[PDB]
Amino acid sequence: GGGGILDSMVEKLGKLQYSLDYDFQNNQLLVGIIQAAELPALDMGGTSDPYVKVFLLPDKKKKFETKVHRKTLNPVFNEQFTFKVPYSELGGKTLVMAVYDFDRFSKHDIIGEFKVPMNTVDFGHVTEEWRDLQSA
Repeated sequence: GGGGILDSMVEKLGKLQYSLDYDFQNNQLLVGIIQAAELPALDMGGTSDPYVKVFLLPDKKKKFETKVHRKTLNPVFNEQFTFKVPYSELGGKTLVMAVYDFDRFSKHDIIGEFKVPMNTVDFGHVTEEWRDLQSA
């Protein structure tokens, strides 16, 4: 501080709105990747090409991904994903949502991410919230 304290604050890397609900009838976790807001601008007044990867840890299965939305810092994804996992095995896992900037010719930069531990989720009601993207 003062600079040290400022440096510790959460950087403005945008926010993601998502929903989550466990379907006890079909025994699957339903995830809605709704929209992102205020993604950071690129240099020289440019915008990113955001998409979201959605997956469970420690599961090593291939991560799900939304479609890529071109040149926008405020994408509306409106996509749903399903994870076939019996409830009893869900409490030890962690749902990860990570927003990337698509590029055809170079490694895709990560914009930010956040994690939702299953043991923190309120099972029985649909979850819906905005989460600030965390650095790496």
